[PDB]
Amino acid sequence: LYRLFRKSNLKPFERDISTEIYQAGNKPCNGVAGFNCYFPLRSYGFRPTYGVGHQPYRVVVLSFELLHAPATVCGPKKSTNLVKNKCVNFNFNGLTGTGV
Amino acid sequence: STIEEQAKTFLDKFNHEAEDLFYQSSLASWNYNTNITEENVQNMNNAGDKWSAFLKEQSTLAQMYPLQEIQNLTVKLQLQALQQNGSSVLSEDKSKRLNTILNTMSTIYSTGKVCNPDNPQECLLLEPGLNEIMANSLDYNERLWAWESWRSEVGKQLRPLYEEYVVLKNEMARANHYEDYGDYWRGDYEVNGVDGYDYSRGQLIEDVEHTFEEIKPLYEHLHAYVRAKLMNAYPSYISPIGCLPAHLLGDMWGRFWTNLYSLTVPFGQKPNIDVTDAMVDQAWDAQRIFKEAEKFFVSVGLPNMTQGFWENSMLTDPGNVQKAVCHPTAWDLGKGDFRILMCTKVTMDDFLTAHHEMGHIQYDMAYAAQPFLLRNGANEGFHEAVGEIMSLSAATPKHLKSIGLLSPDFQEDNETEINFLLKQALTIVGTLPFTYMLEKWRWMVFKGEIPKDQWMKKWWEMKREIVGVVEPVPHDETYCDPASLFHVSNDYSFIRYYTRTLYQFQFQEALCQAAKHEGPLHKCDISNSTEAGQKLFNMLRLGKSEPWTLALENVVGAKNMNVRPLLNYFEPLFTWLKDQNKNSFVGWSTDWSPYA
Ligand SMILES: *[C@@H]1O[C@H](CO)[C@@H](O[C@@H]2O[C@H](CO)[C@@H](O)[C@H](O)[C@H]2NC(C)=O)[C@H](O)[C@H]1NC(C)=O
Ligand SMILES: *[C@@H]1O[C@H](CO)[C@@H](O)[C@H](O)[C@H]1NC(C)=O
Ligand SMILES: *[C@@H]1O[C@H](CO)[C@@H](O)[C@H](O)[C@H]1NC(C)=O
Ligand SMILES: *[C@@H]1O[C@H](CO)[C@@H](O)[C@H](O)[C@H]1NC(C)=O
Ligand SMILES: *[C@@H]1O[C@H](CO)[C@@H](O)[C@H](O)[C@H]1NC(C)=O
Ligand SMILES: *[C@@H]1O[C@H](CO)[C@@H](O)[C@H](O)[C@H]1NC(C)=O
Repeated sequence: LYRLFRKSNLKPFERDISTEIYQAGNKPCNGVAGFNCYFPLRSYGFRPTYGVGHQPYRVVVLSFELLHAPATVCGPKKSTNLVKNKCVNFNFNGLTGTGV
Repeated sequence: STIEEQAKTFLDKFNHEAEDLFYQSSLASWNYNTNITEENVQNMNNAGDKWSAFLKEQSTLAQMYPLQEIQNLTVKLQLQALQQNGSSVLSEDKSKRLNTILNTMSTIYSTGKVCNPDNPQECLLLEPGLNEIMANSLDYNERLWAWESWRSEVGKQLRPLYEEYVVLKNEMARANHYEDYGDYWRGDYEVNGVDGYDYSRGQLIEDVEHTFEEIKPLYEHLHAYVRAKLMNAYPSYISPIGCLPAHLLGDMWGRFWTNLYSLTVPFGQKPNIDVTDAMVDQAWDAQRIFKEAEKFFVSVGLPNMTQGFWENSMLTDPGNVQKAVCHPTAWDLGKGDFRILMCTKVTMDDFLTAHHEMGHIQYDMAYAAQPFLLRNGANEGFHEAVGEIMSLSAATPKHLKSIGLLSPDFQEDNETEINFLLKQALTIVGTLPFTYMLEKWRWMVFKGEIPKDQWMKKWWEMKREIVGVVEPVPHDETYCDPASLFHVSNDYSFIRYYTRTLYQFQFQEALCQAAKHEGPLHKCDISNSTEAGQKLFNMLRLGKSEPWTLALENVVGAKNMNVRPLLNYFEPLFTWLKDQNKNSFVGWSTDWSPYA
C-alpha cells in the first residue's frame, strides 16, 4: 500500500508509519475521513495485464552510513593459490614480505 | 485551507482511482467481446453502470468548489469534463422515465424486424446484409420495394417516442446551463477564458452554412458527373440536370454513394490498385500484416504499440470454439495496456481497418501524461480522426510499391488514381453534406423554431437545398421519414462525424509538409521522415488538458473550420470533375419529381 497522503515530504532516513488524514482545509476532518477528507496510502490496484512502468519493483538501495566510525563490513578480497619452495611476494593476512 | 488545495487533492486522487475503474470496465468489455460466454455479459452489467455512478458521485462532490478562481486551467478542464451529471438534472421522474423509455425505444429500432404483407418469410434486418438488398440489389424496383417495406415496418411506432423525446429533453439541459439538449454534444469542447484557442457553441451553426461556397465546386461537381453515369441502369428515372430518388443510392437516405461506383466507373478498362494478389504470395495474416505495417510505423519516429498487445489479443481466428466480436471499434483500455479489437485477413478493407485501431493506440499512448478524465482527443471528432488517417494511409500507391504488394515499376494508370479518388469520395465527401444540411436543420429544430406539425413535411422541402435527395412521393404524418437513422434515434454525437470530416485531410497535409510530396497528394506516407513524426507528435499528445487546437493551429495552420484541405485532397479529382462535366449540367433542379 504505497502512501499517497502526507503533510510534507520525508526527511533522510525518515520513516512514516501513521496513516494520518492529510488535512488541507482549516475545517476539522475528525473521525472518519469522509466529506472533503480522505485516507492515505492509495492501493496499487495492479492487474497482470499492464504496460512497462505499472508493475512492482523491489529496491534494496544502499545508504551505508560511512561516518568516521571504523569499517566493520569490508570486501571479500578472495585468495590465490599457495606456492611452496620458491620465492613469492606473499601478502598473508595483511603482513607483506618476500621469501620461500 | 483553500479551494485550490482540496480541488487538486481530490482530482489527483480521482485521476488514478477512476482510471482503475475505467480499466476494469475496459477489461470486462474486452473479455466479453473476445469471449462471448454465459457470464461475460455480466462484464457490462456491472461496468458501465458503476462508471456512471462513480462519475455522478465525483461530480456531486466536485461541484461544491467554485472551480473558477483556481489558477490552473486544466483542473477546470477536467472539472468541466466532470460536470456531466447526466440523466436527472431538472427532475428525477421526468428524466428517468424518458431514459427508461429510451432503453426500450432504441432496442425496438435495433430489433430490425420486417413483416412484409406479401409474405412474412421475407424480412429486412439492420445487418450489413441489407446492403445486398437495398444498397446493392440487382433489380431496380427491388430497391424501392425494400425501402418502402423497411419504412412501413420499422417506423410506424417511432414517431411519438421521437416527438416526446425532442419536446421534453430541452429543459433537462436548459437547467444544466446548456441551450437545449443538443448543446450537450455541440459544445463539448467549448472552453472560455483564453482567446484565440477558444470555441463558441453558437459559432458552429452559423459557420456550417457559409463554409460550403468552395465545397460546392467539388461536391456538386462530383454529384453531377456521377449522376450522368446512373442513366445506364435507371431508365426514365434519372434526370441528370435535376435530382434522383432516395432509393437510387448506396444509402437509403443519402449517406453513402459509393455503392454506385461499380456502375459509375470513369474508365472501366483498368481496375484500381489492389493488394489481394499480393497475399497470393504468402497470405499475410493479422500477426503478419501488423508486423509489415511497422515499415511505415517504426520509420515515422514514434515508438511501437504496447508490448502487451502482442500477448493478449487473438491473432488468427477468435472463433475456434469461442464466440467473439471483431467489429471496427476504437478502444482506449487505459493503464498502459492498449490493444486492437480486430483480426486482419486477406482483404483490402481488413488491411485498412488493421491500421485504424493501432493508430488509435499510438494516439492514446502519446498523451499518457494527460489527466484520466482528460485522456481523450481534442474533441469527439479528433480522437478517431488521426487514428483513422493512418488506416487511410495503408492504400498508398507510392507506398504499396515498397513491400511486395506492387512491383515498383508499374506506371500509374490514366484514371486509376482518379478512379480510387472517386470511389473513396462518395463515402466521405458524399456524406459530409448530410451532416451539413440535415444535422444543421436538426440543431435549428432543437432550438425550438419548428412547430409541432412541421417535422415531416419540411424535411422534403429543405432536402431540395444542398444534398439534393428527392423522393417520388411525399408522406403525411403516418410514416417515419426524418428520424429513421440508427444514429438519429438517441441524439448521437454527430460532431464526432462533423469535425471529423471538416478536419479530415488537414492532418495528412500537415504530415506531408516536411515529407516533400508536392506533385502527388491524397496518397503519401510518412515513412523515413522524422520531422513529420515529430511535428504531429504534438497533435497526438495534445489531449484535453491542452487546448483542442494548440498543435492544430501551430502545425496545420487552420485553427477554425477549414475548406482548403478537402479540396486539395481531391484536387486531381476536383479538376477532373470540373473538366469532364461537358455536355451536362452541374446544378440540381430540385423543383422536379418523376412520379408526378
Ligand atoms: C525507407 O528506407 C528503407 C531503408 O533504406 C527502404 O526500405 C527498403 O528499400 C529497399 C530499396 O533500397 C527495398 O528492398 C524495400 O523498399 C525496403 N526493404 C526492406 C528490407 O525494408 C526505403 O527507402 C524506405 N522504405 C519504404 C519506402 O517502405
Ligand atoms: C451536478 O450536480 C452537482 C451536485 O448536486 C451540482 O452542484 C451541479 O450544479 C450539477 N450540475 C453541474 C453542471 O455540475
Ligand atoms: C496547472 O497548475 C499548476 C499548479 O499546480 C500551474 O503551475 C500551471 O500553470 C497550471 N496549468 C494551466 C494550464 O493552468
Ligand atoms: C517496440 O519497441 C519496444 C521497445 O520498448 C518493444 O516493446 C518492442 O521491441 C516493440 N513493440 C512492438 C513491436 O509491439
Ligand atoms: C473463453 O473461451 C474459451 C475458448 O476459447 C472457453 O474456455 C470459454 O468460451 C471461455 N472461458 C471461460 C468462460 O472460462
Ligand atoms: C488519358 O485519356 C485521355 C482521353 O480521355 C487522353 O488525354 C490520354 O489518352 C490520357 N491522358 C493522359 C494525360 O495520360
